[PDB]
Amino acid sequence: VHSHADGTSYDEEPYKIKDKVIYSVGFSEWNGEEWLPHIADDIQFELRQVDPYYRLTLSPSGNDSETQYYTTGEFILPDRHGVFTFLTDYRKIGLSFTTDKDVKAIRHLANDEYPRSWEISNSWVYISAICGVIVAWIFFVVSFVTTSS
Amino acid sequence: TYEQLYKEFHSSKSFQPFIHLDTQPKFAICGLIVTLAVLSSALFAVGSKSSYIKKLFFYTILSVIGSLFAGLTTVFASNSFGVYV
Amino acid sequence: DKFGIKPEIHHIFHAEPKRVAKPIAVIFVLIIFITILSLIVTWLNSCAAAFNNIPTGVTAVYFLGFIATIVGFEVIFARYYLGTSIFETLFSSLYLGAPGLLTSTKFLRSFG
Amino acid sequence: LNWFDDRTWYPLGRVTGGTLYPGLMTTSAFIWHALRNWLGLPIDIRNVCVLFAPLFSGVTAWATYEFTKEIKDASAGLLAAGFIAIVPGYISRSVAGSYDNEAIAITLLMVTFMFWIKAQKTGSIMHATCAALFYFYMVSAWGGYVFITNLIPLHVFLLILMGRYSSKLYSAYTTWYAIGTVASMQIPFVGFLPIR
Amino acid sequence: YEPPATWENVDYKRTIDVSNAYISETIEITIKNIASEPATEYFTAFESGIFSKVSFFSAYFTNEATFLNSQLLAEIRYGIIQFPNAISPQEEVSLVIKSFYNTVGIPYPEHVGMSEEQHLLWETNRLPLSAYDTKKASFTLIGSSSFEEYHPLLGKANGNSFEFGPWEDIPRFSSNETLAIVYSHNAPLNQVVNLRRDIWLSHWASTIQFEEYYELTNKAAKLSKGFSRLELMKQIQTQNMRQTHFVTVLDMLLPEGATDHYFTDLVGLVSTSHAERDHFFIRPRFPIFGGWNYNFTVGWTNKLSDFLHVSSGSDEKFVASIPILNGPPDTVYDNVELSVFLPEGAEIFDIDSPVPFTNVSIETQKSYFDLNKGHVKLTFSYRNLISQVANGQVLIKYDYPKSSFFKKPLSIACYIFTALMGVFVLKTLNMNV
Amino acid sequence: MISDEQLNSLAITFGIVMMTLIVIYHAVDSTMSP
Amino acid sequence: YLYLFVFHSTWVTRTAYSSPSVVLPKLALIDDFREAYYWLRMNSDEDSKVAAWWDYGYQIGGMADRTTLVDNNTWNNTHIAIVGKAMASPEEKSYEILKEHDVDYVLVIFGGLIGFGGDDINKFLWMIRISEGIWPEEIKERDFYTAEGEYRVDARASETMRNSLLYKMSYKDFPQLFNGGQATDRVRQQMITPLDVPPLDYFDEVFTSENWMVRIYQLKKDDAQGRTLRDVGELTRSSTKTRRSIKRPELGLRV
Amino acid sequence: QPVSWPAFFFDTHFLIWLFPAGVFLLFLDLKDEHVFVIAYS
Ligand SMILES: *[C@@H]1O[C@H](CO)[C@@H](O[C@@H]2O[C@H](CO)[C@@H](O[C@@H]3O[C@H](CO[C@H]4O[C@H](CO)[C@@H](O)[C@H](O)[C@@H]4O)[C@@H](O)[C@H](O[C@H]4O[C@H](CO)[C@@H](O)[C@H](O)[C@@H]4O[C@H]4O[C@H](CO)[C@@H](O)[C@H](O)[C@@H]4O[C@H]4O[C@H](CO)[C@@H](O)[C@H](O)[C@@H]4O)[C@@H]3O)[C@H](O)[C@H]2NC(C)=O)[C@H](O)[C@H]1NC(C)=O
Ligand SMILES: CCCCC/C=C/C/C=C/CCCCCCCC(=O)O[C@H](COC(=O)CCCCCCCCCCCCCCC)COP(=O)([O-])OCC[N+](C)(C)C
Ligand SMILES: CCCCC/C=C/C/C=C\CCCCCCCC(=O)O[C@H](COC(=O)CCCCCCCCCCCCCCC)COP(=O)([O-])OCC[N+](C)(C)C
Ligand SMILES: CCCCC/C=C\C/C=C\CCCCCCCC(=O)O[C@H](COC(=O)CCCCCCCCCCCCCCC)COP(=O)([O-])OCC[N+](C)(C)C
Ligand SMILES: CCCCC/C=C\C/C=C\CCCCCCCC(=O)O[C@H](COC(=O)CCCCCCCCCCCCCCC)COP(=O)([O-])OCC[N+](C)(C)C
Ligand SMILES: *[C@@H]1O[C@H](CO)[C@@H](O[C@@H]2O[C@H](CO)[C@@H](O[C@@H]3O[C@H](CO)[C@@H](O)[C@H](O)[C@@H]3O)[C@H](O)[C@H]2NC(C)=O)[C@H](O)[C@H]1NC(C)=O
Ligand SMILES: *[C@@H]1O[C@H](CO)[C@@H](O[C@@H]2O[C@H](CO)[C@@H](O)[C@H](O)[C@H]2NC(C)=O)[C@H](O)[C@H]1NC(C)=O
Ligand SMILES: *[C@@H]1O[C@H](CO)[C@@H](O)[C@H](O)[C@H]1NC(C)=O
Ligand SMILES: [Mn+2]
Repeated sequence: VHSHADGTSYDEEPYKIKDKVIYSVGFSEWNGEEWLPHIADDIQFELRQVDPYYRLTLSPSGNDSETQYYTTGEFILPDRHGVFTFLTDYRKIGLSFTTDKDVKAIRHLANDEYPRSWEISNSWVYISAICGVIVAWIFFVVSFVTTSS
Repeated sequence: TYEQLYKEFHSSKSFQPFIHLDTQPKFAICGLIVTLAVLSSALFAVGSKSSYIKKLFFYTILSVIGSLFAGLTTVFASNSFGVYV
Repeated sequence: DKFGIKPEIHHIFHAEPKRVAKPIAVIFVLIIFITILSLIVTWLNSCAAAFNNIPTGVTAVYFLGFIATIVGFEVIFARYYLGTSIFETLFSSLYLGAPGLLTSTKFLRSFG
Repeated sequence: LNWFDDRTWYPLGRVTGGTLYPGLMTTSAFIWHALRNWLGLPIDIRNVCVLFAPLFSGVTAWATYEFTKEIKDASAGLLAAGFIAIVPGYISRSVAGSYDNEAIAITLLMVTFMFWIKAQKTGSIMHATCAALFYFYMVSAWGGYVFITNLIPLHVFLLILMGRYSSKLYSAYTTWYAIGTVASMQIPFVGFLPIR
Repeated sequence: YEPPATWENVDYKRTIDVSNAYISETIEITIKNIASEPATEYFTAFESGIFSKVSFFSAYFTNEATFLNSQLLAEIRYGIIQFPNAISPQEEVSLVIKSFYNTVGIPYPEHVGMSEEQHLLWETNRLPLSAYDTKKASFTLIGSSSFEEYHPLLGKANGNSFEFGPWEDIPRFSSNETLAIVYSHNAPLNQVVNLRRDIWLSHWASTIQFEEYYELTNKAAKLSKGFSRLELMKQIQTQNMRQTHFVTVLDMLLPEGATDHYFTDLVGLVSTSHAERDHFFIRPRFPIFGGWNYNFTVGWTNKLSDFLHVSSGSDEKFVASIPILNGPPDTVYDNVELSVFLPEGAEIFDIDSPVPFTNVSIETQKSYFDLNKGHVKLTFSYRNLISQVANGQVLIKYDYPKSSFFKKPLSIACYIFTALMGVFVLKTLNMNV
Repeated sequence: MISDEQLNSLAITFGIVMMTLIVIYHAVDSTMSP
Repeated sequence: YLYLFVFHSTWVTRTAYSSPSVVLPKLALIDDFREAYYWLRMNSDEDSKVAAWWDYGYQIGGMADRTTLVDNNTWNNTHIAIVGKAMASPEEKSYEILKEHDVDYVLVIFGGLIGFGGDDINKFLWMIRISEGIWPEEIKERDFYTAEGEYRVDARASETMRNSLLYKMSYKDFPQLFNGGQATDRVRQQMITPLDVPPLDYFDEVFTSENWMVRIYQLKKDDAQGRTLRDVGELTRSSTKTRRSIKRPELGLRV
Repeated sequence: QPVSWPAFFFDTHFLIWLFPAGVFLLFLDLKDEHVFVIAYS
């Protein structure tokens, strides 16, 4: 399963470029009678379009009675939009092979999600000028009607 | 009950349409002309340059007939074009 | 080595564009403020725009409506700039222009 | 406006927002919503898109009538409307089912040239503003708006060489430009191009 | 659950006709009473699985056409039969219990070529699994040209029948044994996963419009080695009127005097349709092979005079009998939603359905020229309906006063009048400067 | 519904009526107005 | 003159500008496009990818409602070139290029049975030219012509044309349609025999329209035992005669 | 992709010749709107 840094699932809030995401998986090993946690140190998760954009080694983070849980950090999605694949491929010669892939769509920044004018110190000037011109026009209309020629 | 209703449903009276569908086109056309005539007069009433009271008392009385005819004409034209109401 | 551990890969993001230091952008806001104040003083004290010929009869209740229309549109735009939706802005404009148009065409008809 | 479809150009995707003129779809959706709520007719959307060009060919006819009533006389406007109502050169691209930019555009072209001629021969600022508004309506519907932005200046330019400059020309053209150019940069597709 | 063991069967004649796309079962009984109490009820045992899918359950005395009250309950399940004359402590009464199950046997090879005949594997109980001790019993299969047991209490074929009788006394609730049998089938075996009927009644035009949307699928043996258009054309070229297990043409049976038929798809309409003599032949775009889907729409119009009767009690009280199904001759429906749309002013007064429904709802849905509030929409939901067995007419009594009849032109005229008054207002207002 | 030869006749009739009304209007306007 | 103009206009619009596009009208109706698109829509997985030339992407995505690879608004020429290089390369290279982009089905247009003329084989040369400006050392346009300079689909055709993907994916089972094996194309007017068309080892045919106008193939999943699909094919096909002698296979060193 | 001459007659009947004539007549009065019309033409 993958999700936002704060737990917000994908369906609740689709992904976009430069959005912190986390990924987690679990591995279990059968030994004849019952399952147990599988402890390995070379497993890799890949986020790829047609080529790997992210390739991270999964690190042990949590445990349980029958499985062992691995997870990447809080990595930041790339700045390229498109339909990406989160895939974990465990292929160790000797053991069973396991593939888990999910195809999601990383969107682009919407016209709403951009630092507003008041947040940028570079645009205080232009907004101040717009406000000044609108207030001078408002005082000019009044003084043009009120006064006589 | 289902049997009581099923027996009620066999009452010799059957549905008889108010205005047969075969003669609904004709009516429509007829209605149309009236809907076009009276309505148009009302619109011309505006701009007469008479008193406001006269141009209102005339516009309303001409529209309370243009509308009444246009509603029926619309129903009949809809029915005749295959979209039933 | 076709099957085995492989080296990692991390994306490389670009550096977002830099924003001018704050103390260098407040001076220009102050310049613009002083400029607007000077404009208003130039009008108020150059014998122009002197506040005479103010209507006070029945047409005054129309003059205020005229002012109410103008300033109200600039308030709607302000609200819109602050986050209000576009449909709410259109509906507000409709509601405020329906009577405002009348009151502000009557003011102009009464003021010769 | 913030659509991003993954069902096209599969790996790469299409942003759509910056590669699409949202003037025809917006008009279609508005007519659909209006018919659905204000008239009681819940017409399908496929019938609102198949019968869009025929419905807007009578609007192009009225636009031609109004534009030709300013050049000569009303009778000439009626003649021009009758001609353009059925001329094949327009029917080729306005046939029912042709749900493309041109159907709407070629109406907005005439609706804009009628206001530019009213403003250019009256000097009114309000008519120049209407011309600018419908010009913006066109930059957001068809990629051939580059016609207007290059044919309205020429006109003015010509009138300057012929020694026919008048305050009406200044008023009309400066209003049209000031309004339309700043309103045509708001269309994500056409953005910053007018200046560069 | 365990019901009272107050009945001793002296015969059990269970026949199963596999001829069509549903299982039709018939149980002839000559039940007798044991415990010394006048009783009026009788239990019939179904398994859990087959009980989940039961499309019709009828009972009746063999003497005449008297349908005894029979209801399915609401881990073998039970149906209950209720008698009108409680039987004496010792009495012998014969009965016929008919049932229809939506289940059919699964394709045995699963993958079969375009022209090979297909076999189906169907597994059920062999010994009579009832809630009482039976004295005699039999069992018979009919409806296939070839029967063959799977991994064999054996049967002796008699023509196209496969009779095997465990005649000797049997302890009740004998469920240990399972009987799997493969038969031969050469019918498309088509099933409708979803149906959305819509009947629109109109008093002004005096017409009833039917419109159905079918989500169909053939669940026969899949096509091995993909689909080859050349093999299909070759078969068409030589195999004249040869039975097949794919769907080429469907035959919808509409009511008498239908008009303005139409057959549509989700990508425009289909031009391969032909309506003759209360019949409508429709050919899909592609032949529905085993495991393929096809979602489509059919529509037609009828005179409202032969579906709506006027109550003689009050001239403004109407009754309606509307069929439940009108479709292919041998189909199966896993879900039906019968919606009836009555005019803008109706007021439902009474409702009756011949077969049990799963949910009935009343709402409103606006349509063309519906300004105040939409048509009254009454929706019935059904689960397991079979084509020829699910006969019946839903009956709907309602009210429609003349004042609601004439309210439609009045609403349209009110809209037009308001528009005219607004035009007048905005045309007689000085906005000049 | 309506066939194709009927819609052709209808289109032609609409066109002819339009062009005749236009000619009548032009004649009236040119003869009764300087 | 006015009335004559009205008549001329009505005639021109009824004769020249009133022809449908999805249905193709001795003088029967041909509805192969909608048939194939609807099959794709109803009997394919909802997340399948369809790979076809860029001319039909908008209908393949509007009527079939499936993910495509290239549309009519060609904004990335390199993607149209990747898609054109996979319909011109040997079946193995085509399988690789398509699988690497997660393609599920492949849709070709063939009008050789009823003389359509706008089929895929006609625009093949453009598929070659667009995919030659990016990989000039792999797809050569002069290798599809005969030794003389002719574009031939007959027996005399080049081995490169005979081995391309579009060729054996469009002309599959076409000779065996007409008895005697003497199938005669109707757009190029050339005779085809059963030997001219080599078998397909990597793709399965899942649908062919009624008039053989649209053909839909599906990429088969890689072999479980991890061998080349071509060897699997040659094993099932040429089974009656195998090398029953035992000889060291002359492999390389096992890592 | 240039167009041949018959298409101009195909798309406009009886109105192809009148177009130059009208440009001329509109070049005889030469008002302000007529300059726009001529440039367009
Ligand atoms: C239109 O459609 C077409 C077709 O679909 C699109 O064309 C494709 O575009 C892709 C990217 O836009 C492109 O992929 C890149 O190709 C580069 C070219 O490599 C070629 O040469 C090398 C030898 O040098 C061969 O091995 C290779 O096979 C090619 O023949 C590659 O260099 C790119 O690799 C980098 O990115 C991938 C995935 O992002 C990584 O796996 C790989 O390791 C490289 O990653 C480095 O760079 C990224 C940032 O770009 C870093 O995040 C990462 O950490 C690595 O950083 C190291 O290297 C950088 C310097 O590069 C250094 O600064 C840093 O410190 C590290 O040392 C990548 O594979 C396709 O080839 C191309 N296909 C075709 C057919 O053209 C086209 O984009 C579309 N147009 C659109 C959408 O507008
Ligand atoms: C100033 C304008 C004056 C009028 C001028 C123009 C009108 C003339 C038009 C000619 C022919 C039109 C009809 C096409 C043929 C059938 C179309 C069809 O069949 O399509 C219909 C769409 O129906 C429409 O919406 C057509 C509307 C009817 C038009 C009638 C004309 C009157 C208009 C006056 C409006 C006044 C408004 C008053 C304000 C309240 C789709 O039906 P369906 O798929 O739901 O199937 C129905 C089957 N169920 C119900 C079972 C699902
Ligand atoms: C300010 C306005 C004040 C007055 C308000 C009135 C407005 C107009 C109201 C009604 C006029 C008809 C409206 C469309 C009805 C046809 C729908 C259709 O497309 O029908 C087509 C038939 O094609 C036609 O006959 C086209 C001729 C009729 C339309 C042209 C006349 C009116 C055009 C101007 C209005 C267009 C508005 C929508 C487009 C923007 C079939 O449709 P289907 O394939 O679903 O078959 C449905 C039937 N089965 C499912 C049973 C098979
Ligand atoms: C006498 C008083 C007169 C008042 C002025 C009246 C009219 C002004 C004339 C022209 C305005 C030009 C500027 C356009 C801005 C559009 C607002 C908007 O498109 O919404 C924008 C969406 O951004 C965009 O993508 C703009 C892309 C433009 C696409 C528009 C589609 C073209 C439609 C053509 C006409 C369609 C008519 C259909 C029926 C005929 C914001 O919407 P938001 O809800 O996110 O709020 C956000 C509040 N922030 C801004 C503070 C965060
Ligand atoms: C600004 C104004 C613009 C004016 C011009 C605009 C549009 C007109 C141009 C072209 C129209 C295309 C014609 C398409 C017809 C296809 C459908 C068809 O073929 O209907 C014909 C029938 O026709 C008729 O007899 C209709 C005759 C009624 C005359 C028209 C009434 C006036 C309506 C206009 C005013 C409405 C409001 C008035 C008050 C506000 C076939 O019916 P059916 O067999 O398919 O189904 C019907 C099934 N039964 C047969 C069982 C019923
Ligand atoms: C045409 O009608 C058929 C018959 O109902 C529709 O098939 C249904 O399609 C939906 C989605 O395409 C299937 O939902 C799926 O369910 C599985 C669970 O089995 C789930 O894992 C998937 O994510 C998806 O939600 C549904 O199962 C399927 N029904 C049957 C009986 O196969 C088909 O969608 C209709 N097509 C159109 C274009 O209307
Ligand atoms: C019977 O009625 C409807 C059948 O669709 C269902 O109840 C409603 O279901 C809709 C979903 O389609 C919900 O939005 C409503 O909130 C439900 N309740 C009501 C009162 O409308 C359900 O299948 C059944 N409802 C019952 C048994 O109460
Ligand atoms: C997690 O802790 C250890 C893992 O080494 C072991 O007790 C077991 O796997 C887990 N125990 C609990 C209580 O979760
Ligand atoms: Mn276009």
